[PDB]
Amino acid sequence: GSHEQFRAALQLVVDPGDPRSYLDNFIKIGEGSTGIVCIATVRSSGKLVAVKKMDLRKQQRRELLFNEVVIMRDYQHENVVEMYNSYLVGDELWVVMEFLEGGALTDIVTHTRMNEEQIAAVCLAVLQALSVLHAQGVIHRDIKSDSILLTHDGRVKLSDFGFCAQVSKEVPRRKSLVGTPYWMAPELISRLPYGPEVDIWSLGIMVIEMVDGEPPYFNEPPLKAMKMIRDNLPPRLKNLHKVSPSLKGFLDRLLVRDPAQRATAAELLKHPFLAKAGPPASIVPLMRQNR
Ligand SMILES: CCNc1nc2ccc(C#CC(C)(C)O)cc2n1-c1ncnc(N)n1
Repeated sequence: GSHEQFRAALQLVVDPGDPRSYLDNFIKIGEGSTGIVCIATVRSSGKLVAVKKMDLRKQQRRELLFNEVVIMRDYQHENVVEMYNSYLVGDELWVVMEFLEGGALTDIVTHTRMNEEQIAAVCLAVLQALSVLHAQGVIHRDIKSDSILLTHDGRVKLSDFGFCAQVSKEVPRRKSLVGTPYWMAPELISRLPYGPEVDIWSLGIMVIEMVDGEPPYFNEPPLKAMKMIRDNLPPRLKNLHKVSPSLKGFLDRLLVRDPAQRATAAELLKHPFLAKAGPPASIVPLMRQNR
């Protein structure tokens, strides 16, 4: 009944029907937290959408599938990927969403060197999303360059809420070992009760990606890296001398070991470093087709 129960539960939240009957010409474009992502054409209108597809039978933790469709149900923000609908297709949960044509930030940080104007623009956008998400008690729990998608004109959206979690008065903190190792907050690796603060640390690591091209310890096996994150001082930038005093001071508010001292998203929105933030157009030349 285990499988049948998850199906029936999903059936009670997803939209009715088989979306395959309304979509043409599927093209696989990626792989996320809990399933693959494809784009396709909405036949009636000619518009392109993306679809995340999560097989119930290939999950380590099936209850994660509730995250996008329960926690993130009809969530709307200029810096969050817009989801349209969800469906149950055989054993797969499908989430139909807008197509972000600029791809992911990962492709940018692995192939180019962002300037601080571009870095600030990305941070500002993510912090705006996080302040609102955190205000509602949602923790993303997998902030990294992979989770950042871009429009053609350089606007930035937070993506892949497959691992997100809800806190509340009754569940003030989460405890589960969730994330991507190199980006994990120290308190989360130490298996202490944690909150929204973990997203702030992870953003700090994403800043290190934007500067160094990869998170710290990236060439170590993941378990060793987590041990190193857990036990050592905050990671240093390899290219510290290429970073302005403003960027450093900003980053120093993020990579704080003690989560109680770590700046919050709302606090960070006031940081002087973000005044440097360029417009959406500044990001454009970094994209693959433009470089
Ligand atoms: C870089 C490949 N594209 C891609 N990978 C994804 C993984 C997870 C989610 C995701 C997710 C949710 C928001 C359902 O949690 C979305 C992904 N996308 C992508 N690419 C272009 N447009 C769109 N919309 N998505």
